[PDB]
Amino acid sequence: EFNILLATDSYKVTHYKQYPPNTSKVYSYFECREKKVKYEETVFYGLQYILNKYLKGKVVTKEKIQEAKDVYKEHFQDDVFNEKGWNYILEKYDGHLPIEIKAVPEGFVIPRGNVLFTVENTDPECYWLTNWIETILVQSWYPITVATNSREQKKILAKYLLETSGNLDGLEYKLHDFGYRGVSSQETAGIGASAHLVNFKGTDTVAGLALIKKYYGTKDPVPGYSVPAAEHSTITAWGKDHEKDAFEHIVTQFSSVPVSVVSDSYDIYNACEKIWGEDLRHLIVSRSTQAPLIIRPDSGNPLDTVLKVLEILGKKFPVTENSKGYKLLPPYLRVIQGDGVDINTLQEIVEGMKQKMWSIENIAFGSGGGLLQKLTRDLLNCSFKCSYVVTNGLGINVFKDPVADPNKRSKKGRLSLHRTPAGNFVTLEEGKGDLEEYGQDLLHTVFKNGKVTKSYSFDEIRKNAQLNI
Amino acid sequence: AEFNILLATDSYKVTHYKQYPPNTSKVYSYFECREKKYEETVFYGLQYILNKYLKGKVVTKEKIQEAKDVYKEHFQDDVFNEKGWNYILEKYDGHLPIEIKAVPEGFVIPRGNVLFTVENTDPECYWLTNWIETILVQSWYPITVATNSREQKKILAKYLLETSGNLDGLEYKLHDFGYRGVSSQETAGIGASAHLVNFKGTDTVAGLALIKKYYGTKDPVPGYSVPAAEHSTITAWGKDHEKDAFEHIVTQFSSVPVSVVSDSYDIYNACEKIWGEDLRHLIVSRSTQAPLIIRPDSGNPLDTVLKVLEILGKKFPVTENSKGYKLLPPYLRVIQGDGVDINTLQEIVEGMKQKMWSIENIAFGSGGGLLQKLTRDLLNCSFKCSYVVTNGLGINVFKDPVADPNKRSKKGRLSLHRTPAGNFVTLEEGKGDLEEYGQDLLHTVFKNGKVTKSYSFDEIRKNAQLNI
Ligand SMILES: O=C(Nc1ccc(CN2C(=O)c3ccccc3C2=O)cc1)N1CC(c2cccnc2)C1
Ligand SMILES: O=C(Nc1ccc(CN2C(=O)c3ccccc3C2=O)cc1)N1CC(c2cccnc2)C1
Repeated sequence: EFNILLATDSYKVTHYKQYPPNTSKVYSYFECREKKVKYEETVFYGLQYILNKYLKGKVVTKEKIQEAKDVYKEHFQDDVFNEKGWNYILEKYDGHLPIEIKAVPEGFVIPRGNVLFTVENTDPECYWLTNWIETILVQSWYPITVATNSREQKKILAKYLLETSGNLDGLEYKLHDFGYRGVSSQETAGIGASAHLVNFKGTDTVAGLALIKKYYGTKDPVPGYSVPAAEHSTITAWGKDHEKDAFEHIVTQFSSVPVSVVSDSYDIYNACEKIWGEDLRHLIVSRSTQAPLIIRPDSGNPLDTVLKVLEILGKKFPVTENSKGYKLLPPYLRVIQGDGVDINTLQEIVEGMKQKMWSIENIAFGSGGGLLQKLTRDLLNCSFKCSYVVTNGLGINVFKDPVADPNKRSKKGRLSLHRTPAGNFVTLEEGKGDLEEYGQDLLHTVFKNGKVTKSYSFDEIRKNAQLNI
Repeated sequence: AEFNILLATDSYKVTHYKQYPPNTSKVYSYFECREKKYEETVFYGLQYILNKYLKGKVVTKEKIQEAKDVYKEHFQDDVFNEKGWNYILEKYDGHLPIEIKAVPEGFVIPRGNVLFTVENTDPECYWLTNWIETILVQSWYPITVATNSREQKKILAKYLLETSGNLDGLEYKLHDFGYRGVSSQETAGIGASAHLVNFKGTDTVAGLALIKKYYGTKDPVPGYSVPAAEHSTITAWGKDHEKDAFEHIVTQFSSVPVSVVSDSYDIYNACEKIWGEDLRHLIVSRSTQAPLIIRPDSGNPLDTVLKVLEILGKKFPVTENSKGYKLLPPYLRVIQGDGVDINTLQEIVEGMKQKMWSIENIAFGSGGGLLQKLTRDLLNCSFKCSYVVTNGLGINVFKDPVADPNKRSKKGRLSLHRTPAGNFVTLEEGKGDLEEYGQDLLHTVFKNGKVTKSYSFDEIRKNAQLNI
């Protein structure tokens, strides 16, 4: 059972005693601060999950106040917990948070250094609450960063797909999520997988399917799809001497559907030349355009291994030249590179495939740790700061401006996001957005006093995150 | 809501029951942190997985139907082992017929060593062993956080010993600041608890409830914190009232330690004029157990610490300890909470020693470097099948990639032993049965939906202790 009173940074428990006396409003905002992947624009995704899972409804109970008071007395070796403040929310509001959250629509692709969401207390007694929930809200850095980095990889794949083949067919099935085991927790898996599924349709991280269904919803049967595939265990269990029988049984069991057969168990080059290219060739050439064999190398240099595999297949199977002049394997034969794949190495493989005249139609990518784990809050400088305060009737525009780091400077006053006359975005500071020079604020109220006031379907998120191309 | 184990694996594993050789009755697999710094790994976090996701009735009629409906759409085919999960529900009342043996939690084991093993206790459930690989491999995260945190405790102990002569207050030298910098609420709890195996200082409150619930301590809480300011509690006063904010906060926390972030506008100015002159009288009057902890939070981490220490040393009396290292007065300390990871901490303790500053003067706060900037590939944490039983024959199975010899896995039934010299060794091919030296260090922790052996967090802390 989750308790919002124990889901903050410990020092925030002490902050109610630190603000200027008679503070009635603490108003804060979140941005991906500005500074070969630059990440100049970000997909805004994941807040709806946090609003629903942690912030809406009766989140304050007498049992939760008692739990927090007893924990923090031991944790601080001092009584410094705001029992009165939390009891006030319980009595006046039936444990519903007197907070208002305004955000940019989910799936929206916004350039760096723009307000993405704002937080403020609706009750003067709860000026301290705005920054209590900073910690839980700042964790939206993760779904944002996964969705942005995955979108950046989609631009790479889309460039090389159109370059080498003239179409963008099956782009949505070119980057497969292999990350379930490589993430820090079961919860991160669902969050991360769901963020990737904003840009792609292929996933092995089953957790992401239920998260979308519960917090976003879709008109579609499933948010994501997978194909039957082998692991080293289902190959090696047959014995070193029976790597052929493993391959033979697997391709026969899944003959009406595409099947990924890991082929590096002992010798990848030997598996492609002797097993697939000769001994089981009659089981390959017969396969459907809707049911191809997907060969999977899983070791060695990703670009080197990819090229050696493809040419072996070029000798043993008929390779056709396409409209652009790029080599194309038969429709029943494809490849998956599911090892050492991140945004950088993905770029190096597709560039190499282009340089050796191979079409990107021939391959798909499998990314785990690089896709959902090897990402930090600093990649996009995801940050939550106080920009405005009301103390004893006087509103003041506040910000930090550290001398040794001007990139750490934050925005001032009440903020708003606007569509510019040239179809771009601008963040207005100091409440200038009230004048509506560039029309209405693009932030909408998504949360107000314990209630989710605006929700997005995963379908409109997907439409919003589409590549301009 | 509610967790469903049938929905808690990599999609392809749903298809493996149809891939294993005909008449397979046992699939035996193991976990290790493969070799080729991190020479020794802290085993921690498996008990959390066992209790939370694997023990008891983890299979229900509703959960089978939930999985079946999903996979039908997910795969565009009815490839799901409904009959196999139904068997577990009927025969074992939804309890997992599995046996997990693991090295005790807190143990410090070198790389390329069996940490835990999994095998099915029913021949109809040969497929179950690797179904749960995905859930078990996630133990990489508490192992890596506990290991990387212990490595930092090693650096801190060495440098604190060379500059002060003692290891006093070591457990409070690396404070967890990672709550906001992690991927989820669950990761925060797991990660914070893993740092707490080595230290006692945390701001990631989620770690306490995990330890209380899954491990337990003699002490009321495993982790402690101090009141501290943030940029918003400073800046809310206005740019011209930084002295007023400071005065207020140090007066409110007059008799307890207090961390005050001082780089809102100008760190050096805040040190030299505000703390150094104007509010100096409010600092020199403080108790040794209630000091002012100055927090810089931007600029080059080493250059900023050295310049801060230089300014404080010109405004407050600095002494030379028994080691001949510069010591600040007991009512004044520093916390470097920005840009701290294993590499930068090392550079900062190095830089201070070279500028004759004692490490008694500083503590570190680490967020993303401590709990987020870590991957499964750091310690090469992997789950591999080493042994199978097919048509009554038991055979040793392994992977040996032609282009990567590091990726070669162990063969057959494994066991972890200690030589009389003290070093660990993994017996392959069932050689453990020859009881060549002592007992197997792997003890049954899980068997048939039941958690068979448990460790307290105090036990884990003892097993995890530094050599010195
Ligand atoms: O390779 C896979 N899956 C797999 C491979 C390729 C594709 C992409 N794709 C299609 O959808 C498709 C449809 C029709 C024709 C061609 C194709 C195609 O090429 C999808 C999944 N694995 C799951 C497994 C894994 C999971 C976790 C960790 N480590 C390993 C290894
Ligand atoms: O600085 C802190 N805490 C803090 C400061 C110093 C210490 C170390 N320490 C002691 O325990 C102690 C006891 C007695 C005397 C001296 C000391 C001392 O020096 C621990 C925590 N912050 C919490 C906050 C933050 C920022 C970002 C993210 N998450 C949280 C900023």
